[PDB]
Amino acid sequence: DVSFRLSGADPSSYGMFIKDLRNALPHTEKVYNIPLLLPSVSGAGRYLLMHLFNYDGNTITVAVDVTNVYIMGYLALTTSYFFNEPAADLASQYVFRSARRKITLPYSGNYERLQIAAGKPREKIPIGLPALDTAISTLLHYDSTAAAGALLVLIQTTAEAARFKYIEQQIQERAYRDEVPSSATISLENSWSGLSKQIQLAQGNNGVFRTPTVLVDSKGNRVQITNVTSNVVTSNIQLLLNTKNI
Ligand SMILES: *[C@@H]1O[C@H](CO)[C@@H](O[C@@H]2O[C@H](CO)[C@@H](O)[C@H](O)[C@H]2NC(C)=O)[C@H](O)[C@H]1NC(C)=O
Ligand SMILES: OC[C@H]1O[C@H](O[C@H]2[C@H](O)[C@@H](O)[C@@H](O)O[C@@H]2CO)[C@H](O)[C@@H](O)[C@@H]1O
Repeated sequence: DVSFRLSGADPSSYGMFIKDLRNALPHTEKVYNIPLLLPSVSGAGRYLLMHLFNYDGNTITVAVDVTNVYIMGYLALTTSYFFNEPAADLASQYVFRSARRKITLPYSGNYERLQIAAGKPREKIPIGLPALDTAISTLLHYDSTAAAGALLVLIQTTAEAARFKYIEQQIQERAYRDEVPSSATISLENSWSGLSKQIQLAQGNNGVFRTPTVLVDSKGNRVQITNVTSNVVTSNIQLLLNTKNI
């Protein structure tokens, strides 16, 4: 398991959490020095439990699929909650079985579906450590509309930060003040699967992407990523989605 406590949290402690999260994901291979997530894992070992505590010390446990860093569901007190999707229903066979009741959320874990449930796109939802505190608090008691926004915050401040050093740094900058994600942040989230695939295809193509990936940079300028010498590959991305899952 991995844990993170919002009480006393600072950029350093958050960074240790994201480091713990990355280190909890198994891999047998690195591709261009980036850990390659496994094609699959059988049984309960597929799921990592993240223990998150809000500033008041209240907690939720979030189940994460270690092959793709997808959040499946979470436990709040004696109630478990899962996305309305086959992969999450499968997870519910392994985690939080001792919950007194299980609620299936009225949406899948998809960014488009969550944004629809929340009533707003990611572009408009502030993220940061305070936002994460709020998200944990929101999830403690069922409210599906509020939860959709909370989950948009949670996915970005945990999974996405684990996947991209730039996102981790963006959250550290928001340790004491929330701010909506940069367009670069949204671009990277949207491109993780694409990037993971192209980095793997580069292996037998002399480091060259079979298909360029279009990204928005820090200055808000759209760039083409064509090979593994790009900063996005050498510094930023931290985990690769296995092509067997793409
Ligand atoms: C590999 O990717 C790098 C980008 O990081 C490409 O280099 C850039 O391309 C042009 C000049 O060729 C310039 O606009 C950029 O300033 C370059 N940046 C750097 C860091 O050199 C490079 O062209 C790509 N190589 C291949 C084989 O396509
Ligand atoms: O967990 C956040 C993650 O959600 C998305 O993945 C979904 C996917 O759409 C479903 O097919 C299934 O695998 O469940 C996942 C949700 O748990 C995206 O990958 C992305 O929006 C985001 O990182």
